[PDB]
Amino acid sequence: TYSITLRVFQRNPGRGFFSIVEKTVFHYANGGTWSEAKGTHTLTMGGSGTSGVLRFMSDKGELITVAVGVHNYKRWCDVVTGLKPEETALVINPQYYNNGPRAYTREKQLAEYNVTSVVGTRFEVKYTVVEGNNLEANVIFS
Amino acid sequence: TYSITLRVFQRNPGRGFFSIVEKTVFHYANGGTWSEAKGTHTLTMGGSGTSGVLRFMSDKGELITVAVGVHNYKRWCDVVTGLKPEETALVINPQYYNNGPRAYTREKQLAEYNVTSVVGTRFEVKYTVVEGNNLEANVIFS
Amino acid sequence: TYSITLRVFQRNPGRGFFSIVEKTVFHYANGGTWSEAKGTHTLTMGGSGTSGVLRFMSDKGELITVAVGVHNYKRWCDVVTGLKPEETALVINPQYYNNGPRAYTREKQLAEYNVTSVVGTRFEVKYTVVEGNNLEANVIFS
Amino acid sequence: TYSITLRVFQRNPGRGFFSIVEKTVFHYANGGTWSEAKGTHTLTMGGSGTSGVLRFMSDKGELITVAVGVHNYKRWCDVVTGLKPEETALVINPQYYNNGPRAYTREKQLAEYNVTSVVGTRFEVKYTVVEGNNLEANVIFS
Repeated sequence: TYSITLRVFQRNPGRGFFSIVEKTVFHYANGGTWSEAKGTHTLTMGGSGTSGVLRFMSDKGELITVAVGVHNYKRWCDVVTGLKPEETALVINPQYYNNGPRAYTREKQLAEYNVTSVVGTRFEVKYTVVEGNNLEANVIFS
Repeated sequence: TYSITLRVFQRNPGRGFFSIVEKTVFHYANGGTWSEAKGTHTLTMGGSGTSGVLRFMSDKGELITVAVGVHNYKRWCDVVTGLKPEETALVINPQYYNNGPRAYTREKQLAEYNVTSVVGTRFEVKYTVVEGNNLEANVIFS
Repeated sequence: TYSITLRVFQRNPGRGFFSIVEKTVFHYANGGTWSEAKGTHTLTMGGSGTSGVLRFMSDKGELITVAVGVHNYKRWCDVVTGLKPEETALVINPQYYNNGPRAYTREKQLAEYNVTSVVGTRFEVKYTVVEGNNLEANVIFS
Repeated sequence: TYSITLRVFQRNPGRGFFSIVEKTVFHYANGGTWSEAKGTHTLTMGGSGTSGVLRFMSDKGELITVAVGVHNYKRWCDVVTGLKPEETALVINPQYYNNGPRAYTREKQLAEYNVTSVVGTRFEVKYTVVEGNNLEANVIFS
């Protein structure tokens, strides 16, 4: 199995406050499950080659997704911003697979990624444990 | 908009204790979002014609999904049991649409449904507010 | 250290639906802390001789407390029903100590307790692991 | 009645990551209750003259309390850092009343408070809605 444990940091009240509105798990590698403990989120997966997505909404209405997973035994991540309401995590997660438009990002196997949304919100994913089967990352808003 | 608020009742410790492991929202009707308040779960949707799925796992390893949504202005529900680990909610939610194998169940527009899993766990969805745009249901395990 | 992990089973929608409104830890035995994981609640304590209280409120307005702890190396529990709004868990938890009016209930070292409230709600605490330092109980509202 | 809604912003992973370990409500003003919705926390109280406390623990072991309440119709707040394990919120909340050692801090009726702990963690409580019965504050760990 692989697990990825996320801690969510929110830095700047002027950007609003984000909460989870959806959580998906892709079906490869025997799937996987999200769980919560002590204010953290863990994605547990059946092997290498799958992922999951958290979609967040701020109290100012902004919608963004965070994807994390393992590709060929190495962690990967992505963040998509500026989402329309119909672009649910259920739409986004499969776009990393089957030659979809985000597959290239998975294939980069990034240990960190940074993006600012068009409305001005910074998002970062930073793995703090970057090797092995029990991975850890901080997700930082603002 | 439509909302569906769920309260989860668990009746029988011998069946184990279930917790959420995934939550999806289908992309029709401008999508929608899950939220939590006072121990309840609300699916808020952009209009009639979409749905969302909660997948649960028990501490005995059982995997089941609960689907709720609105079809032609009337509520619907379904429960799928006996799931394999790769049959994530991301797999299940779309099966209600595009002539998929569960579409017939959505089309029934049920206000209640009951199923027992092969391993012997009873599940019921029962709408308590069955008309209008702010719907309410109890989800009962065991 | 001692821990007590609780699983809350709400059986009967006719009683309404309860959620936590307060969680206290008494200061003996070097204190302790509440945590949440996978829908369960764990009280971790620094030794034998202390306790904590969860207060619950139903969506019908009912207020009740559940107390769990370890006294002379044996688990104990209590449920207090029919509470007024001013009788917060902060009021109730100390009543088990310093010769307070609930000390005798702690002293019973009960592994199970059953009580039905003035509005008809049945409550049960039943330890499923009843010895050792890693205690487990089901809390059932019926 | 009065309510205080809190949004918790954790800014700085170097301080570790905090989660709630206790939540108390003082018994004046007909008590009150904590609730959670969309990742936020609301203390609802029966009138002016009471308060509640959230105790937090970091994954590095740090223990701190945040107190919020209403005194003579004006909001107040406090943050206590450097706590020992035996100094539970159940110990701290009463210290604001009955001529206890923290009463003067309640009496200040602060709309903002800033303190840095012995291990270097910066804490701020800043009310964003500072008047009326529906109060709002940001709690920032930095």
